[PDB]
Amino acid sequence: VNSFSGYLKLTDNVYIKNADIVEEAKKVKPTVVVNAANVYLKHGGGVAGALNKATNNAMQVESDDYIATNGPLKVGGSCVLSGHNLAKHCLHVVGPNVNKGEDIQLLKSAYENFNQHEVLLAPLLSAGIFGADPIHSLRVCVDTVRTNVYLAVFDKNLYDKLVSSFL
Ligand SMILES: OC[C@H](Cc1ccc(O)cc1)Nc1ncnc2[nH]ccc12
Ligand SMILES: [Cl-]
Repeated sequence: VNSFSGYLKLTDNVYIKNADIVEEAKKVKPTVVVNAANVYLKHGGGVAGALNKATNNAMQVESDDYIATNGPLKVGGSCVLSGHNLAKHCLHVVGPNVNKGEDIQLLKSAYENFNQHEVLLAPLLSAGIFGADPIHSLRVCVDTVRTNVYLAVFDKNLYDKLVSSFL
Protein backbone atom coordinates (compact mmCIF):
# COMPACT_ATOMS: atom_id res chain seq x y z
CA VAL A 1 0.00 0.00 0.00
CA ASN A 2 1.22 3.49 -0.92
CA SER A 3 -0.18 7.02 -0.68
CA PHE A 4 -0.94 7.60 -4.38
CA SER A 5 -4.63 8.53 -4.65
CA GLY A 6 -7.21 8.77 -7.42
CA TYR A 7 -5.28 6.84 -10.07
CA LEU A 8 -6.91 4.66 -12.70
CA LYS A 9 -5.28 1.23 -12.84
CA LEU A 10 -4.21 0.36 -16.39
CA THR A 11 -2.25 -2.86 -15.78
CA ASP A 12 -0.76 -4.86 -12.93
CA ASN A 13 1.89 -2.14 -12.43
CA VAL A 14 0.87 1.02 -14.36
CA TYR A 15 -1.51 3.67 -13.00
CA ILE A 16 -2.59 6.92 -14.67
CA LYS A 17 -4.17 10.20 -13.56
CA ASN A 18 -4.89 13.68 -14.89
CA ALA A 19 -2.61 15.72 -12.65
CA ASP A 20 0.13 18.34 -12.47
CA ILE A 21 3.26 16.36 -11.60
CA VAL A 22 4.56 19.31 -9.57
CA GLU A 23 1.48 19.43 -7.35
CA GLU A 24 1.37 15.63 -7.15
CA ALA A 25 4.99 15.35 -5.99
CA LYS A 26 4.50 18.03 -3.33
CA LYS A 27 1.52 16.10 -1.93
CA VAL A 28 2.91 12.56 -2.06
CA LYS A 29 6.64 13.24 -1.57
CA PRO A 30 7.41 10.01 -3.46
CA THR A 31 10.67 8.14 -3.13
CA VAL A 32 11.25 8.95 -6.82
CA VAL A 33 9.90 11.61 -9.17
CA VAL A 34 10.93 11.28 -12.81
CA ASN A 35 12.04 14.37 -14.71
CA ALA A 36 11.68 14.62 -18.48
CA ALA A 37 15.29 15.73 -18.85
CA ASN A 38 17.64 16.56 -21.69
CA VAL A 39 21.26 15.43 -21.86
CA TYR A 40 22.53 18.79 -20.60
CA LEU A 41 20.10 18.79 -17.65
CA LYS A 42 18.98 22.27 -18.74
CA HIS A 43 15.54 22.46 -17.15
CA GLY A 44 13.98 25.20 -19.22
CA GLY A 45 10.44 24.15 -20.10
CA GLY A 46 7.93 21.36 -19.99
CA VAL A 47 8.02 19.08 -16.97
CA ALA A 48 11.68 19.91 -16.36
CA GLY A 49 11.10 23.65 -16.25
CA ALA A 50 8.13 23.23 -13.91
CA LEU A 51 9.90 20.85 -11.51
CA ASN A 52 12.96 23.08 -11.39
CA LYS A 53 10.85 26.18 -10.72
CA ALA A 54 9.17 24.39 -7.81
CA THR A 55 12.65 23.77 -6.30
CA ASN A 56 13.49 27.50 -6.51
CA ASN A 57 16.24 26.61 -9.08
CA ALA A 58 18.04 24.25 -6.67
CA MET A 59 17.52 21.41 -9.16
CA GLN A 60 19.32 23.45 -11.84
CA VAL A 61 22.21 24.35 -9.52
CA GLU A 62 22.70 20.70 -8.59
CA SER A 63 22.37 19.66 -12.24
CA ASP A 64 25.00 22.14 -13.43
CA ASP A 65 27.49 20.68 -10.96
CA TYR A 66 26.58 17.17 -12.14
CA ILE A 67 27.24 18.08 -15.80
CA ALA A 68 30.47 19.92 -14.99
CA THR A 69 31.74 16.72 -13.34
CA ASN A 70 30.28 14.00 -15.56
CA GLY A 71 29.40 15.52 -18.93
CA PRO A 72 26.07 15.09 -20.70
CA LEU A 73 23.77 12.13 -20.36
CA LYS A 74 22.99 9.83 -23.27
CA VAL A 75 19.64 9.97 -25.03
CA GLY A 76 17.86 7.02 -23.42
CA GLY A 77 19.94 7.41 -20.25
CA SER A 78 19.37 8.73 -16.75
CA CYS A 79 20.92 9.87 -13.52
CA VAL A 80 19.67 9.95 -9.93
CA LEU A 81 19.89 13.33 -8.19
CA SER A 82 18.15 14.92 -5.24
CA GLY A 83 14.39 15.33 -5.21
CA HIS A 84 14.81 18.58 -3.24
CA ASN A 85 11.46 19.63 -1.71
CA LEU A 86 9.47 17.44 -4.12
CA ALA A 87 10.62 13.86 -3.51
CA LYS A 88 13.47 11.93 -1.95
CA HIS A 89 15.15 11.46 -5.35
CA CYS A 90 14.70 12.76 -8.86
CA LEU A 91 15.40 10.30 -11.67
CA HIS A 92 16.35 12.49 -14.64
CA VAL A 93 15.49 10.44 -17.75
CA VAL A 94 16.26 11.54 -21.31
CA GLY A 95 13.69 10.40 -23.83
CA PRO A 96 14.25 11.18 -27.50
CA ASN A 97 13.19 14.69 -28.54
CA VAL A 98 11.53 14.29 -31.95
CA ASN A 99 11.79 18.04 -32.48
CA LYS A 100 15.58 17.43 -32.52
CA GLY A 101 15.40 14.46 -34.91
CA GLU A 102 16.22 11.85 -32.26
CA ASP A 103 15.40 8.18 -32.74
CA ILE A 104 12.01 7.29 -31.24
CA GLN A 105 13.30 3.73 -30.80
CA LEU A 106 15.31 5.08 -27.84
CA LEU A 107 12.07 5.63 -25.92
CA LYS A 108 12.12 2.01 -24.78
CA SER A 109 15.68 2.41 -23.48
CA ALA A 110 14.56 5.54 -21.63
CA TYR A 111 11.71 3.70 -19.89
CA GLU A 112 14.05 0.83 -18.93
CA ASN A 113 15.63 3.19 -16.40
CA PHE A 114 12.38 3.05 -14.41
CA ASN A 115 12.97 -0.65 -13.66
CA GLN A 116 15.79 0.28 -11.26
CA HIS A 117 13.20 1.77 -8.86
CA GLU A 118 10.37 -0.08 -7.16
CA VAL A 119 7.87 2.83 -7.29
CA LEU A 120 7.94 6.07 -9.30
CA LEU A 121 5.85 9.13 -10.04
CA ALA A 122 6.46 9.96 -13.69
CA PRO A 123 5.38 11.80 -16.83
CA LEU A 124 4.98 10.20 -20.23
CA LEU A 125 8.45 10.26 -21.74
CA SER A 126 8.98 12.18 -24.98
CA ALA A 127 5.44 13.61 -24.76
CA GLY A 128 4.58 17.29 -24.62
CA ILE A 129 7.30 19.54 -26.02
CA PHE A 130 9.50 16.51 -26.81
CA GLY A 131 7.20 15.93 -29.79
CA ALA A 132 6.38 12.21 -29.64
CA ASP A 133 2.94 10.60 -29.82
CA PRO A 134 1.73 10.22 -26.21
CA ILE A 135 -0.39 7.17 -27.09
CA HIS A 136 2.76 5.44 -28.33
CA SER A 137 4.70 6.54 -25.24
CA LEU A 138 2.07 4.97 -22.99
CA ARG A 139 2.25 1.76 -25.03
CA VAL A 140 6.02 1.69 -24.54
CA CYS A 141 5.71 2.49 -20.84
CA VAL A 142 3.25 -0.35 -20.27
CA ASP A 143 5.31 -2.76 -22.37
CA THR A 144 8.68 -1.83 -20.78
CA VAL A 145 8.27 -0.80 -17.14
CA ARG A 146 7.78 -3.69 -14.71
CA THR A 147 8.02 -1.70 -11.48
CA ASN A 148 5.12 0.34 -10.12
CA VAL A 149 4.66 3.56 -12.08
CA TYR A 150 2.17 6.33 -11.35
CA LEU A 151 1.78 8.43 -14.51
CA ALA A 152 0.66 12.05 -14.20
CA VAL A 153 -1.02 13.68 -17.08
CA PHE A 154 -2.15 17.26 -16.44
CA ASP A 155 -3.86 17.83 -19.81
CA LYS A 156 -7.45 16.61 -19.41
CA ASN A 157 -8.26 16.11 -23.10
CA LEU A 158 -5.06 14.12 -23.47
CA TYR A 159 -5.74 12.15 -20.31
CA ASP A 160 -9.29 11.35 -21.43
CA LYS A 161 -7.94 10.46 -24.87
CA LEU A 162 -5.24 8.24 -23.36
CA VAL A 163 -7.71 6.34 -21.18
CA SER A 164 -10.36 6.04 -23.88
CA SER A 165 -7.81 4.76 -26.43
CA PHE A 166 -5.92 2.38 -24.13
CA LEU A 167 -5.72 -1.24 -25.25
O1 LIG B 1 4.42 14.14 -21.23
C1 LIG B 1 4.77 15.20 -20.40
C2 LIG B 1 3.65 16.28 -20.49
C3 LIG B 1 3.54 16.79 -21.94
C4 LIG B 1 2.31 17.65 -22.24
C5 LIG B 1 2.35 19.06 -22.20
C6 LIG B 1 1.23 19.86 -22.48
C7 LIG B 1 0.01 19.25 -22.82
O2 LIG B 1 -1.09 20.02 -23.10
C8 LIG B 1 -0.06 17.85 -22.88
C9 LIG B 1 1.07 17.07 -22.60
N1 LIG B 1 3.93 17.35 -19.55
C10 LIG B 1 3.58 17.35 -18.23
N2 LIG B 1 2.99 16.24 -17.68
C11 LIG B 1 2.63 16.25 -16.35
N3 LIG B 1 2.80 17.25 -15.47
C12 LIG B 1 3.40 18.32 -16.09
N4 LIG B 1 3.67 19.48 -15.36
C13 LIG B 1 4.28 20.39 -16.27
C14 LIG B 1 4.38 19.78 -17.50
C15 LIG B 1 3.81 18.48 -17.41
CL1 LIG C 1 6.06 19.24 -21.81
